[PDB]
Amino acid sequence: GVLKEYGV
Amino acid sequence: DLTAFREHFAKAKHIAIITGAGVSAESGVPTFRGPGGFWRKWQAQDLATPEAFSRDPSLVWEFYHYRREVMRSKMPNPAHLAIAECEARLGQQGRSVVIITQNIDELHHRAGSKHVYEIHGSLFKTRCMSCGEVKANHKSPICPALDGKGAPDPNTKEARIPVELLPRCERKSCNGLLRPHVVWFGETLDSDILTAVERELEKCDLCLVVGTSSIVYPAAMFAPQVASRGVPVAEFNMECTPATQKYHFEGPCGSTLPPALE
Ligand SMILES: [Zn+2]
Repeated sequence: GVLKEYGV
Repeated sequence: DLTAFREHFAKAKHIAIITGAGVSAESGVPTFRGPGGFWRKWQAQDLATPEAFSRDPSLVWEFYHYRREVMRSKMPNPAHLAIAECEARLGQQGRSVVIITQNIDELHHRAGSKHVYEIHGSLFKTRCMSCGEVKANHKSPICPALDGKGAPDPNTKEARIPVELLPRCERKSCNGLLRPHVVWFGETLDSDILTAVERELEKCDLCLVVGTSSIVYPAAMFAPQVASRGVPVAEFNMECTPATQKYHFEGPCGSTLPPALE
């Protein structure tokens, strides 16, 4: 699943 | 060129409008990211995480209660309104407008927009940590223990509310601890929501990116997909682009957008 803000 | 954009606008049958934090900053709504974006000692990044909630749920609820309470005085801006009235007007003509928002402030809803995908959740929804139920919640204060709490000054004392007195699930059988129904740092976006968004983006023939950038996230997930279909993309944001430059209208979206969407 897509990490919020790509996990940055 | 505004006139060239409006030529596409006149023809578009399905517009997708993606909105980021710029549209909410112009309503007076703190984001908490950026130099100003402190609440007590913390910035959003420190608090909007399951580890903060696990280890200090009262502190995280004080922060969200503050934010909920501050929305009472903040109102939709001309950009939110233009987007809502555009959807209504075009809907009557059989033309679709959908809003995909990063923002959790519900301002698009307050503006009148109906077809809105809140990809990060909402300040005014809860999710039960026990039974999973999601419920709309606009109560001020959300529970009595939080009444008058959440002050943003650094040396404000912590409420230290026992967990049993924070917002609880109202099925008198569950009674689980509620959390804000918001996507936190370290959490995945909802798959079902993303599938719906993919459908809308794939079917749209014009896309606007408002108060954030096509090149940054979350627009970077989806705007490329639309651009690669050959679909025009129009950015409305305060960000500059260089001199050796789809479409870009630089400035506050509450100025640019009502004229663009007339
Ligand atoms: Zn429950």
